[PDB]
Amino acid sequence: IAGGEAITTGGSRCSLGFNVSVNGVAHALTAGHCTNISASWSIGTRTGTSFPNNDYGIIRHSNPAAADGRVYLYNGSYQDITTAGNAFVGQAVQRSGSTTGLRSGSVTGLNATVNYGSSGIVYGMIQTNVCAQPGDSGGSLFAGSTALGLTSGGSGNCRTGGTTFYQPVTEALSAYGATVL
Repeated sequence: IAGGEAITTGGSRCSLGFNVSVNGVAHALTAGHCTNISASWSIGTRTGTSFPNNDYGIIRHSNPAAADGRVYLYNGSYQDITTAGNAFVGQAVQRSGSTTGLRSGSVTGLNATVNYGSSGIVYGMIQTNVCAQPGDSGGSLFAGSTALGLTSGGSGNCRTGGTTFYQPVTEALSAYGATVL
C-alpha cells in the first residue's frame, strides 16, 4: 500500500501519508485527526497520535511487506519517494488522496494557523492552492521524490477548488525517530 491510498477503521476512511521506518520497523504516517479515532486500522496498530496543535499520527504495519516507499498517482503508476524536505512558497507540488486522487498546485504560505472549530486549532501548517475533500486527509504532499507533508484540512472542494493545509512531514518524522522509505 502506497502514499495516497485508503486506510480505514470501522466506517472511517483517511489516506496513507508515507511509509517510513523506525529503527528498521515499517510504519505509516497519516493525519493525527485520523489516528485519534481508533488504535485499530486496516493496515495495523496505531503507535502514536498528535492532534490538534499538530496533525500527525503513526501506525505500525501488521504486514511489513506492504510498506511501499512510493506515492500512488491514481493512473496505474507510482512516484518513488527518496527523501523528506521542507516546502517553500511558490513550490510546484502534488497531493495524492483516496477521495480525489492526484491533484497539483503550489505552496502559497507557510506556518499557517488553522481553526477547525469544535476540532480545535493547528499551527505551523503549509498552505497550498491544491483542492481536497473528506477522505483525502493524511495523504501525501510531495514534489517529485521529496516528501513534504500530510493533508490536514482546508476549504472548498475539487470542483470549485479551495485552499488546503498540510502538516510538515519533517516534524512528524523527528517526533517518532522515523525516516521515509
